[PDB]
Amino acid sequence: GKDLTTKIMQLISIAPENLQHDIITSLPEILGDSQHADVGKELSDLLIENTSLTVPILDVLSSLRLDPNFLLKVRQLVMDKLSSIRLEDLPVIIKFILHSVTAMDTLEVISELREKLDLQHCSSGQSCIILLFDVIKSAIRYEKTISEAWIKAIENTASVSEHKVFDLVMLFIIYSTNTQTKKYIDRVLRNKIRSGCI
Amino acid sequence: DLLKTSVVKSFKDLQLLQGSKFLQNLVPHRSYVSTMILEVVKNSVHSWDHVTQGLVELGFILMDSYGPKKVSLSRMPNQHACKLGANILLETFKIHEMIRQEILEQVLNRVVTRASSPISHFLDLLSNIVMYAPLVLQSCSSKVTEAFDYLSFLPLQTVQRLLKAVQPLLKVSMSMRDCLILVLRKAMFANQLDARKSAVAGFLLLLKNFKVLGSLLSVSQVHVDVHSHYNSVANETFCLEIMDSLRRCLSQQADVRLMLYEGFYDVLRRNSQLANSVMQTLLSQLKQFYEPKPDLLPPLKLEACILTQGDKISLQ
Repeated sequence: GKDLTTKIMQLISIAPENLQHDIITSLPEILGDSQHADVGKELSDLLIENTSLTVPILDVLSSLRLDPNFLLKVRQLVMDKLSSIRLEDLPVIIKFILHSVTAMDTLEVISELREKLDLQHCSSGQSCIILLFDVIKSAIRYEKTISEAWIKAIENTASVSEHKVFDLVMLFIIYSTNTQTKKYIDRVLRNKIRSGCI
Repeated sequence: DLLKTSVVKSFKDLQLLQGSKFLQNLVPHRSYVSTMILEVVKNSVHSWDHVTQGLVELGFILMDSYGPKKVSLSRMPNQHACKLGANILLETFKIHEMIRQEILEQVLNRVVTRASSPISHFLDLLSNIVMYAPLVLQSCSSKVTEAFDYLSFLPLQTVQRLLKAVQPLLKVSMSMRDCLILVLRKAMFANQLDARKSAVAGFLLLLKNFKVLGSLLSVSQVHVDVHSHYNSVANETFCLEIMDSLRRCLSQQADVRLMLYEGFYDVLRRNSQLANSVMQTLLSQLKQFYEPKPDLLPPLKLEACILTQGDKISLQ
């Protein structure tokens, strides 16, 4: 029932993290299809509230069934908080955003992701950097469209000196992985070096 | 690029010359460059390999640049070029050994995508070059495995087409079928939706073509061979369980029900042993709607198959 659905979330709104971790990871067992859309926006508001429980919820939301428009809304809500996240939750959030990429969505999501990704903060820092790069290499492995749209983002870049280090490292790795893009990225590099931006 | 424009000019010459009598009456035919390269690849058997890389690169370039992008006169060279590319790639697959590990890797890496670009020719080439099933198993039996591990993520059309194309290798093998069975079994239990939508699509193909399927980890453990001859009743129980899973998979969205209803006829036709359980599935599902009485004039329930949630009405 939706009444019990909101009751358990209200109960775990103050419950300790360890037990409420087990509560939210068991939602597919405790799902109610009649109220299945209702609980999702409750979890979206919960994500907007604190982000102290930020990593499990984005993982478990994709497992449940919802409306893709509501998924677009929660993506747009998450994109505000991209800088505020920590190091460990970077790979899971990046995997979440990059997974849900449709045919006509590519350029906008990849451009805002690239312009809002810094990693300048960077112990566990090198390990999480390697994990994030592994996630990027795995996601870029099969899909041409995301790499091509990213190349379009780098080629435009508003022509200003804002060319962060991660942009050119992305250039190198997607040069070294997708062999079908070699000529296009080569010409982009030639033009950008001759332009004087880099 | 010079080779590509040369072969395009040659096929244009052939298409122009076959299209008239007068021009065909005046000139004698010259060896068009299609058969030239198609003979060079055959001639390359004589123990020189320094042309294989150029040959495969030419094949892939020439296939990509003139693929059918339909998503009329210039189509004929643009189709003969693709046919030549497929012929060249398949020809270099068999003759030379050191290169056959990368050709299949490139074809797979180019065909397993979510981009929904037209990939009919690559699929045809993959089906052609997995005809020689043991040859693939000798050299590159790994790329197919991680292609299988990624099969849960793709949409419904491409997984069905890919599995149908690759099933000739499935027909004559034993390790590959068990790997696919394990992958599909893990995909069924995964709570992520649209994964079951592809798991059932895999299972119908895997079950409607093979009478007997299935077999006969930590570092500290090693697999060993056990020489037990196969037990037919155990395999029949395996099939019965893998079909009972589909029986309880009939509480999903309308597309899974669609493809299940469409595949059960072939499942019944090709595996006669499961005859007395498929019908006990269908007959026990139908009675949820058909309303048996002496007389209740709308004998099928009109509304029992419709759903009302969120005021987005769809049929189930």
